[PDB]
Amino acid sequence: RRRWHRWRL
Amino acid sequence: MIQRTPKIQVYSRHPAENGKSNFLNCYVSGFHPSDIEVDLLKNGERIEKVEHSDLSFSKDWSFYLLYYTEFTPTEKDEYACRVNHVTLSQPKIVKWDRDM
Amino acid sequence: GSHSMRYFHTSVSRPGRGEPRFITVGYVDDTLFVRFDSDAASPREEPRAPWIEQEGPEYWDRETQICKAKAQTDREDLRTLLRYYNQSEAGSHTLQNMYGCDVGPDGRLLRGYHQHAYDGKDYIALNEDLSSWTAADTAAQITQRKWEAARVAEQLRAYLEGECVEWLRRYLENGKETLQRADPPKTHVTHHPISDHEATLRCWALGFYPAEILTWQRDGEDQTQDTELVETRPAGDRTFQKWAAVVVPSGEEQRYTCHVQHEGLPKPLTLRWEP
Repeated sequence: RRRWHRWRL
Repeated sequence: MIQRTPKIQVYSRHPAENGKSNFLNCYVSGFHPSDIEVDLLKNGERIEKVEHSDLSFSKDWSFYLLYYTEFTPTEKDEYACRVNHVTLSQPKIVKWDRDM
Repeated sequence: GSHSMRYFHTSVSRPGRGEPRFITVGYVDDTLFVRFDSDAASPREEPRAPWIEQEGPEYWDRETQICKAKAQTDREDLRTLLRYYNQSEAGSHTLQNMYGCDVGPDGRLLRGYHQHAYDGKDYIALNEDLSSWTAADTAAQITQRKWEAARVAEQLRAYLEGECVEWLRRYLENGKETLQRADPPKTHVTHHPISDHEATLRCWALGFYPAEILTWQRDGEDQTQDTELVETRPAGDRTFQKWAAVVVPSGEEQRYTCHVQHEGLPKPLTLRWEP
């Protein structure tokens, strides 16, 4: 399963 | 921007036997950017309803796609794939050869 | 043996033609198992292998929301990258991300990954330590500084060492019929006259899984420079194909041997043209 990613470039 | 022209292979899923249903594949790979148009052709005419894989990429970031359709090879029918990409001045036509 | 799980993501901007197109797929080894395309009507992540179909509605709901969120953050990130590279709003650009894990035969983490590319070139990558970053250029260093400040690597490490490996293990068990089966290549040599003076010998490998795999020798010497070797290609039925070819003078066919290595084969194969 995937993870979330809250952090923008 | 650096661009990479597609590699192209056109081939069947199973060894060709005249009169027996099979799948005609056009595999395009190693390209960038991802925008690409692919036709499969029967006697020079576009085959309708051709399916393709979802865009994915290799370790080096270059893209690949598989286009495919059911076909029944015969002695005389000619198949090909036509590929257009920004790296090509002219779309590239690769003929199907049952021995490749 | 060893196994891998990968999530691949591509966003492609299209100024004047709405928001970027976002496509993501997941693989275990060389098997596609999930997909999401933002341009589908009411897009959902969809199964692409039988062994994932048993996951319940909460799985699909979470996956779908993650995918939608990623599409949206990629949109913002594409705008950021125009600033970082001093680019105009007129062109199409590409943002790619891969993440996932490799495990050994016993299921322990071998390596984790989380990396990005912009316009087909490395941008930023999590190092093998799962604790530091490699930025490709001064733009990616801006991201690196932000992600160091936010302790991103530690969060990624926790996922890659934990859930990624755990869920891969689960998938390997649920998919044990296929994911834990190697299909050896079916092999043969064909002969293709060029003229009365020479012919091509083509050594075929068909129907194999996984994709990793072909050499010609003449009198026991590798014919690297004189072999045409096509890229391994998908058959469309899980399996792969490859061939290798050499041009052989008439009467010389028995000097040539084709050698095949595949994890599905107990021992490497040696083959010859058999009229």
